[PDB]
Amino acid sequence: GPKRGAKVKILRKESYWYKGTGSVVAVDQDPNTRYPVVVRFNKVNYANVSTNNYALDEIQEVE
Amino acid sequence: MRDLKTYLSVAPVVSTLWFGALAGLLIEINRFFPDALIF
Amino acid sequence: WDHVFLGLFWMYNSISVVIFHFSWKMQSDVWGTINDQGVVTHITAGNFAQSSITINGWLRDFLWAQASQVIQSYGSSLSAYG
Amino acid sequence: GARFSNYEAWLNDPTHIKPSAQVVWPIVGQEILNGDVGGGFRGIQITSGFFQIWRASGITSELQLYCTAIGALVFAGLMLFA
Amino acid sequence: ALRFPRFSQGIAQDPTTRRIWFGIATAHDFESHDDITEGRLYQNIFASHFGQLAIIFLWTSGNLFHVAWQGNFEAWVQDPFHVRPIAHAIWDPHFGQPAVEAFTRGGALGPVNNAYSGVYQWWYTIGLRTNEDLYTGAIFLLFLSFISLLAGWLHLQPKWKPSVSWFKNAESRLNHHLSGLFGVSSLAWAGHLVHVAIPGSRGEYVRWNNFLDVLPHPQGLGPLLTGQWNLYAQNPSSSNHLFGTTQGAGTAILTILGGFHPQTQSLWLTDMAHHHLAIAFLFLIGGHMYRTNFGIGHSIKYILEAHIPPGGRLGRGHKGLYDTINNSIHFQLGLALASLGVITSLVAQHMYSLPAYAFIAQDFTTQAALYTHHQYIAGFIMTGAFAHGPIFFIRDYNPEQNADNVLARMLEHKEAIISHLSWASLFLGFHTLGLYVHNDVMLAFGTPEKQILIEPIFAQWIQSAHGKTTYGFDVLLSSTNGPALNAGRNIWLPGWLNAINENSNSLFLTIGPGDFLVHHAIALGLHTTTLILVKGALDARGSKLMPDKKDFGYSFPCDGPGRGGTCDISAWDAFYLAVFWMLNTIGWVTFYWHWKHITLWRGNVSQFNESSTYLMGWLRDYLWLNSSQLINGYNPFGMNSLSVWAWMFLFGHLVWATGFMFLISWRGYWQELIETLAWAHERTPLANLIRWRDKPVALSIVQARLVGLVHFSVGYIFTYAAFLIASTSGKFG
Amino acid sequence: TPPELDPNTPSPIFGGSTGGLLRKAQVEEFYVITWDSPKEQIFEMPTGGAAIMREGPNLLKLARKEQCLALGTRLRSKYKIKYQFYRVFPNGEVQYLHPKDGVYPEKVNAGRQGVGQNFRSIGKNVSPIEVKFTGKQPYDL
Amino acid sequence: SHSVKIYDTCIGCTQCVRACPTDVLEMIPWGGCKAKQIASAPRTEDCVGCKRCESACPTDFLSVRVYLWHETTRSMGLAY
Amino acid sequence: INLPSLFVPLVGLLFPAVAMASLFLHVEK
Amino acid sequence: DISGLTPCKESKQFAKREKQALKKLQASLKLYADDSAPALAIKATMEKTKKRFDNYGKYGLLCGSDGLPHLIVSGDQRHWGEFITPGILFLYIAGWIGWVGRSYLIAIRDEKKPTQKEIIIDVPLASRLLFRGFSWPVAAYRELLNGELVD
Ligand code: CLA
Ligand code: CLA
Ligand code: CLA
Ligand code: CLA
Ligand code: CLA
Ligand SMILES: CC1=C(/C=C/C(C)=C/C=C/C(C)=C/C=C/C=C(C)/C=C/C=C(C)/C=C/C2=C(C)CCCC2(C)C)C(C)(C)CCC1
Ligand code: SF4
Repeated sequence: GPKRGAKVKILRKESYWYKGTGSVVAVDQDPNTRYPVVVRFNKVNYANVSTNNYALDEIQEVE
Repeated sequence: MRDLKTYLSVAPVVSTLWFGALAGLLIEINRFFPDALIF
Repeated sequence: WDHVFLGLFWMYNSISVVIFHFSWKMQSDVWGTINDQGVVTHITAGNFAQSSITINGWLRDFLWAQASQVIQSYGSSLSAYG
Repeated sequence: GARFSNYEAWLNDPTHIKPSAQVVWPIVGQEILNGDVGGGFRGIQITSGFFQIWRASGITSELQLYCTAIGALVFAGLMLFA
Repeated sequence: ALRFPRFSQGIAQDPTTRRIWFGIATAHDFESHDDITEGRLYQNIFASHFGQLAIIFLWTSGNLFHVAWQGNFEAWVQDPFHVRPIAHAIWDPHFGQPAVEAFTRGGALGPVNNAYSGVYQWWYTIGLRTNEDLYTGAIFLLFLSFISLLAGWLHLQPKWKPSVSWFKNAESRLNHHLSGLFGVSSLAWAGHLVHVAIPGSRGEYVRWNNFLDVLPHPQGLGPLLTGQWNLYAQNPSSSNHLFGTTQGAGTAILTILGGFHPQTQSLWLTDMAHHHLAIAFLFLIGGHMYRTNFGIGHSIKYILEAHIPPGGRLGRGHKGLYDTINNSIHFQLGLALASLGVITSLVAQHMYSLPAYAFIAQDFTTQAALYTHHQYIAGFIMTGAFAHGPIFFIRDYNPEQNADNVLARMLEHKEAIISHLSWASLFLGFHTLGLYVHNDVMLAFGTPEKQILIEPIFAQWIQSAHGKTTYGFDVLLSSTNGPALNAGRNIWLPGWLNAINENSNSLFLTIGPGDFLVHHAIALGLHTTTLILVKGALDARGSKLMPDKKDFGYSFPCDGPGRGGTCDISAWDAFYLAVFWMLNTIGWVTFYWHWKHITLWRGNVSQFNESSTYLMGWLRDYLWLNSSQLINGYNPFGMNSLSVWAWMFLFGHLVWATGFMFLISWRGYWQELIETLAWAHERTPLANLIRWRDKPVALSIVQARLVGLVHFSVGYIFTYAAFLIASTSGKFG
Repeated sequence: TPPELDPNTPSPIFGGSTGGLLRKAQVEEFYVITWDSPKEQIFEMPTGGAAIMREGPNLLKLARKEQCLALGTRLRSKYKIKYQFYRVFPNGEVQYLHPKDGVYPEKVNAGRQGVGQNFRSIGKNVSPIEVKFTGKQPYDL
Repeated sequence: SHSVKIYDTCIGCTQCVRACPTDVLEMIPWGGCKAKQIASAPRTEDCVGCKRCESACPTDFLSVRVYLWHETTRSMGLAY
Repeated sequence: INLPSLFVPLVGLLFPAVAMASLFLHVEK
Repeated sequence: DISGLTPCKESKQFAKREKQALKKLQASLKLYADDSAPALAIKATMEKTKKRFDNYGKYGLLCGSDGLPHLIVSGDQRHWGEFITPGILFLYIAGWIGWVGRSYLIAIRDEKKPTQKEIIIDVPLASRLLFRGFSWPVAAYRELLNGELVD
């Protein structure tokens, strides 16, 4: 997966930050974890949350 | 004093002063060049 | 809080009909000019007793009739009220 | 009531002078709001009822109104400080 | 389901009063009933259409029957200018003597109502002359009603049930409707105008018992097949022709004269005949375009699939649209309603300016009634079009099968569309309100010369190009040396130019700054209403606040107080909000029309021209003035024939405000209140012996929105109708 | 593990209100909540008013399950006391409701089988057209 | 009754369960998340549809979803 | 005026009574 | 003239409006001592009024049958002051405001707490970005061609 602190684009359609960018905090190495990629964002969502878990196919490392 | 200046830079105070200045300007302009319908 | 919210509308309603009551009653049966020998001419000539008994009476003899001053106040000192 | 009114004139003739204690500046045509309230004065007719209070209190001059104004301002200062 | 509603056991198992309400409210939403299929859907829709037709025919027959039985149709055809058309008699045992005396108008021997539907002018124009004609037409339409019901029942039966495939045969239905329903009907109507209407206007009584014995033309049928069609236009009616009489009558049957018959102030019957004939031909030729069972013709699927521009600026173009339309009845209903709404407004706009009925347009109240009627109908129809729009987007739209086409691409840049609609509305609002308020302040301060009065140069220029000479722009049809003017100088231009420069009719009325302002108000209305509706349609499947909205359907209460709060988030709610803006918009347009026309008919357009530039003018000189007679329908001194409209005026106000009740206060309050009432009932002796079978509950959130909107709309319509009719008929212009 | 038995224990001290049971308790269903209090003490009634819970076993009949979990929540949160509640039908039958398996649902406990759990993210639900003319919803898959 | 669903984006914070006023949800063992637990809705017959659970859920998008469905005397919150 | 005295109370009083009673029984079943 | 209108300097109703206005003002003026403040005020209103009508006549305004100035916005070169010019001026000022605001928002976008400087204005920064608006067409035109205007 992507490194820690990596700038990634959100591919999950139902996400508040969909088509936007966030920063990787940590990736769970447990292969049973369905959404390992922990991401933190610059702006909060409608639930006042600034962090969310995603899968490997839901992030796109860009720069 | 720095805190007071910071307060004077807050949104509502800034708006009161800015729109106050604008109101004054438009008033004086409309006093010197009154009844303007053209230009 | 939402009950305060609805209660506000109803308070507005009540007070509105109260002040309308006062206005019409005063202009109709109390206020007005007085002629010599004691002849009293009221502002709306005592129509209350016969007019305020239908909604149409309030619609026409109160609201419609008395809104005249406000709606033609333009071009005068009362224009701010229009 | 002391500086921008027709109070003394009103004292001279309360029955045929309209109480006024607000005057507007002459810009953008709002000067029209200064109407003929009587007493050789042009302004906005007030409906607060201050003139009748002042007459009831025995006030006759604008000077006394000025003094009461100063007193009230002082009291404002005192309440704020308090 | 074991109880009502039988089409939904989900609602049927509801122990509360809701069960009833929703039962009534979801009765026609076939797609959401239990155990439904495409077949049952189409078949029920078909039968329902037959039912609707039957209701229409029965309604019309009722109108004909009542005019014939209780009206003064004959007295009217003898003197259309000085007779008020009777709609029907009235028998109300609640009436007092003054009411009975007051409502006895016309030549009636009792209380009646005066028709403002304008059926008299219509029926008289097309050929009806006696009560007997009306009776026979009523019987015939009753027969059509029975036939339609019979057809619904028939096609519901297993022998006559059509398959879904048949319903999906688009090309055939298009061919048949274009050629037959549009073409043959219009040709046949031209037939009626030629055989009955035109002779009737010339003073010739032509009916079924003699129409085979009478020549519609002196040398009939020859010139048609000869190609000497011009002979049918040889001598039209004279300019001093009197309608219904032989005096001044010609013999032509098909002309393009233009303008109005000077006496009746309406279009020429020969012009209308030629019109219907011509369009009948265009329809008939156009009806042979699509392929059926004869090896020739176009394939709509292929046509759509071929219209994709190389370069990909429209993606895959229209590929797949055939199926996504032909499979989704909601898409079809959206297109249908959109077009129907547009042409309904078109009907209003063309019928007020170019009346086709004899001695209408002299009837001011009828004209106003008709315009307002059709404009409100058009409004509702439009909102509905935009309502079945998103139902498609939710229930039917298949994203994968529409990959990269115009529709999917439409959903792609939805934010752009919505934001630009928002900009347009915002601009128009700021500046129209701004200019109005400016002018009002100028009027207040006694300086109307400082008003900002923008002249409608563009529309005036269009009028000039159309041949109006008031603004003196001298363009095209107003320019004496223009080729456009020379082209039809010897055809329709005489009558037309004569009509467009006769400033006593409504053909291209003269316009000033007031017209500019109110037109921009109308622009604001259209743009904003479309903002609500379009935004509601595009976000019907989801948004960032609710990405899975499609999983909840077209209508739902909300998504909860979480995430900041989600009230009025469904597409249905978007519609519901849009209705207010439609009512507002049509309010403005009908206000405009009615005021301008009342000032026209009164003989002082300067009233409108000066007062419409500021909103105090609309309030005082339009609303406040024209209610004088209305509010005096009944008073402490007595009553007259306007008491109905005063009572209806107040009725509308009341219903409107009750609407406000349902719209402002929401559910929980009422639910708890009702709980205390339930306790009250269970603890009150004697009354204890009586108990409910359906638990009393407060109306639902959505139900509340609907009921509120309904009271609001009804109040709106009834109030404005009462004002319109009373103000207009109280003076008759 | 076997659920708790439901005997006839004394009810809290209360003067009675108008927020108690109605006909629903007689014809449909009512509810019963039991708890064990260290002492006599005042508590606010879910149906309005103040009552006194006795020391030892207490049994209170309410009209709704929500009232039961509300009162119980106030008990565990304020008075640090464990509670249980059951549903009761007119025929006499009693159904043990809460806590179902002896452990509060907030904390995990082995033995519970999943109900209504979709092993897929919420955005991957099929469009309504995929389930047209079926009895299925996009979230039932 | 109303319908309540749990999706695998659940991180087992248990916030929804302790938010329900009618005891509808519960936590069961799971391996898909670090918390070793996932939500579940075995008692939706007692569900009123208030959506406090959805307002308590931290995930984006929601891992608990309430689809208001067939209306019963329990779901209407009636006490009569 | 003859027929209206028959049909008006028929449609205004009898018909809605019959219809409301019928619909009531239907919906309550 | 344009749209069948008549020039205000040649309009009879325009003049009659001026007449009635001045006469109303004088009719009100009759009740006050000539040296008093109300008199000077009403007289000031009269002079301002006639100066207004005279200026409108001089400006080449067209009047309707109402006797009021109507505006020509078609682009007609005899009336560019009736919409075109003040329109250009407006667009210039609005562009100034928007461009300055944009500059300010961009300037604080990359910071620890951007929202802070949105509720508490950085007056030094604002004063620095204030005059940049003077050249907003040039600045925006170049950013348009460069690709720094959109993303
Ligand atoms: C071509 C015409 C047409 C057809 C065939 C349909 C068909 C449908 N519509 Mg659509 N729609 C239309 C036009 C049409 N509509 C128009 C013109 C509008 C704008 C108003 C809409 C706006 C609309 C919405 C918002 C919705 C529909 C829905 C539906 C579906 C269910 C309808 C139902 O069961 O209601 C049941 C019938 C009622 C509840 C009674 C209707 C009577 C109303 C409330 C007014 C009655 C007031 C009365 C006149 C007052 C008396 C006055 C007196 C006291 C003086 C059905 C497929 C629904 C749907 O299923 O979408 C998925 C839905 O939610 N339509
Ligand atoms: C007369 C009452 C009224 C007014 C003025 C509005 C105005 C508006 N509505 Mg509508 N709305 C109304 C009733 C009203 N609504 C009702 C009854 C409903 C049914 C619930 C709706 C439902 C509705 C929907 C669904 C939508 C709107 C939208 C809009 C905006 C449309 C764009 C526009 O014209 O911008 C022009 C702006 C105005 C007309 C507002 C006036 C702004 C003033 C003049 C400027 C400030 C003046 C002054 C400086 C303020 C001093 C105040 C002081 C205390 C500081 C506009 C703000 C749409 C929208 O938001 O689009 C962007 C939209 O989608 N409304
Ligand atoms: C003007 C429209 C309107 C009307 C008619 C009502 C009526 C009512 N509201 Mg109100 N309400 C309104 C606007 C209105 N509201 C608005 C805008 C809001 C938002 C603030 C509210 C918010 C609100 C609250 C918070 C409350 C009410 C309550 C009430 C009820 C008070 C009890 C009562 O007097 O019953 C008597 C009924 C009337 C006075 C209505 C007219 C009765 C007619 C004349 C009888 C007709 C005879 C017969 C039925 C005709 C049938 C014919 C048919 C068969 C063909 C009453 C039904 C209160 C309530 O429910 O207390 C019990 C209450 O607490 N409303
Ligand atoms: C369809 C449109 C229509 C409408 C709106 C009216 C309206 C009226 N009729 Mg008329 N009527 C009609 C058609 C219509 N009629 C037809 C086609 C006939 C010939 C049979 C009659 C024969 C008739 C007589 C003899 C009288 C009236 C009278 C009246 C007035 C009082 C109502 C009444 O008692 O009539 C009753 C109507 C009937 C008995 C005939 C209708 C039967 C049809 C076939 C079925 C209608 C079912 C209907 C659509 C269901 C709607 C309700 C449902 C949606 C819940 C009222 C103005 C009375 C009057 O004029 O008083 C001044 C009166 O005395 N009507
Ligand atoms: C739309 C149909 C309709 C019709 C035809 C009537 C007719 C009548 N109403 Mg009205 N009414 C109606 C709807 C209608 N109503 C509605 C919707 C409301 C609520 C808004 C009212 C509210 C109302 C009131 C408050 C009163 C009336 C009264 C009347 C009577 C007029 C007064 C009179 O002098 O008669 C003379 C009447 C008599 C000499 C006595 C009548 C005795 C009747 C005919 C015996 C019938 C018995 C029979 C079993 C009825 C069963 C019918 C049922 C099975 C369908 C008249 C019979 C007045 C009344 O009833 O007076 C007694 C009266 O006070 N009405
Ligand atoms: C939502 C939705 C929908 C709907 C939509 C809508 C509803 C729309 C509307 C629309 C509309 C409503 C449109 C309109 C249009 C119009 C037009 C397009 C017009 C045109 C015109 C013209 C073209 C003309 C021209 C002319 C002139 C002007 C003059 C002279 C003559 C002539 C002819 C030349 C659908 C279902 C689809 C699907 C999807 C979803
Ligand atoms: S909706 Fe309210 S009740 Fe139904 S589950 Fe979520 S929280 Fe528990």
